[PDB]
Amino acid sequence: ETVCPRTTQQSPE
Amino acid sequence: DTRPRFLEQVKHECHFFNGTERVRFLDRYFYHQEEYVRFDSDVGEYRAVTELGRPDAEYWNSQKDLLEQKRAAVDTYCRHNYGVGESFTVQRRVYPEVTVYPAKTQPLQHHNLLVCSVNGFYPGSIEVRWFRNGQEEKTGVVSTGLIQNGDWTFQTLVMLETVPRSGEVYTCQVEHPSLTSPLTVEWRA
Amino acid sequence: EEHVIIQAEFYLNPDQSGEFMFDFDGDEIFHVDMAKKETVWRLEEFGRFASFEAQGALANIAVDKANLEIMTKRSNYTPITNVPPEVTVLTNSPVELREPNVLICFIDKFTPPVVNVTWLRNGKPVTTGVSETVFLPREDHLFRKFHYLPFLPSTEDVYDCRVEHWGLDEPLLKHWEF
Ligand SMILES: *[C@@H]1O[C@H](CO)[C@@H](O)[C@H](O)[C@H]1NC(C)=O
Ligand SMILES: *[C@@H]1O[C@H](CO)[C@@H](O)[C@H](O)[C@H]1NC(C)=O
Repeated sequence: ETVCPRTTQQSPE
Repeated sequence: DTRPRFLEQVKHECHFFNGTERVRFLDRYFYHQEEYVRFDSDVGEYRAVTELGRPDAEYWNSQKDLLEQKRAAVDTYCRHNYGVGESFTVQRRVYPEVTVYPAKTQPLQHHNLLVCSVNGFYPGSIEVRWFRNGQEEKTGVVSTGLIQNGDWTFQTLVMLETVPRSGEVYTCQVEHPSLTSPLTVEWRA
Repeated sequence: EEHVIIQAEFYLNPDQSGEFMFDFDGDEIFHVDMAKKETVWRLEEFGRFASFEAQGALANIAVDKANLEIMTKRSNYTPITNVPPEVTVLTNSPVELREPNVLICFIDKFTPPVVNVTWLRNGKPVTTGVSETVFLPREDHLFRKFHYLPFLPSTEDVYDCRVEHWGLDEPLLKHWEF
């Protein structure tokens, strides 16, 4: 009953 | 305002074939409109699409816990969310509404268009055909294409270029996934 | 395929605008309001069967902003080429007089996702009962949007949707009359 999000990754600085 | 802009998009996509029997997960990243790095569930690792995204594929693929959570997304994310909204998305079916009325290409001249207005249906795939006295008319038919109203409905206007004569019966046939038989509407002068 | 569910996000500099939304087969399931931090379902019936935690969405926008500043340096500050939109005006249902209907202004195939659009009646602006969708993603990775205007068709009135975009050299007006 709850939608799950998918995670955005962080680029190397 | 004339300042330059810089856009960054991310698209987490789940692709489904035959229910959830086959699922594809894509983790795409864009600078403006150019994709530069993605994760493809059929490959199991990040791959750089342009030279610009090479630092990201190298850095992300070194992390074990990241690749593993990206490889389970077909089940932890794609198949999970499918069953959540399967009721009101996958199985949403709205009956079409067919109206037939005449129109004109240039004003102040007799009717020369038979417009079949199919309205408010879902899903989008539709097959609309014209008939004249029982014979299908495939010559001189123009349309708007399939229009997405943006509110989870579609519409299309399939127009017939013809000057109707008295005693002619024109029929607009509409086929749709949610229909058991072809829906037809007759129009006579 | 059979169906596609897309979780689309974007962040735009220097406007500092972001957006989080779910896409199904080209239709919007819901979007997270970045301001009030709330889930906005495209149709009220959706929120009954499904829930979404709006707090999780704001994390991706933070990473999106950080990524953008990394990519802007990488591209030596190469700005985005503005793509002007196509505009079309249609009615949701076939027109009858004194029978309620809805005008739809369809702004498609544009980037960046910034646009001024206005409904006009006989030349004067209208903001009564006007609704609009948030910026919807495409598959060529431009954008598209919808504006709605409930109205009563009459012989006396005339309607335009004027769209403004940095890729247009003049405000594009799209006409509708009965
Ligand atoms: C950006 O600048 C770097 C450093 O001068 C250079 O190597 C690169 O070719 C330039 N262009 C792009 C598209 O990265
Ligand atoms: C919206 O109107 C404001 C008025 O100053 C303008 O700065 C902005 O650029 C307009 N939208 C466009 C065409 O981007």
